[PDB]
Amino acid sequence: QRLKVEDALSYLDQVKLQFGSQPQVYNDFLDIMKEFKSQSIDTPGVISRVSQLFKGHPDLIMGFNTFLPPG
Repeated sequence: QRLKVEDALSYLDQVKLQFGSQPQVYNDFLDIMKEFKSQSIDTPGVISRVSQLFKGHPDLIMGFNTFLPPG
């Protein structure tokens, strides 16, 4: 069902704010996240991809880092 959404749309919103001219960036972030949740990739995979995704903005990087689930 998936209906538990409260602090999930917190970081995503920030990403959409800093990037509104390039819809390819946001769509790319969503795809990567879906791949990780699908057990398709590993932890270092999603972390590395997101890290390179936001090259120049350490804000979004640190945000996703502290947003990572308990491993």
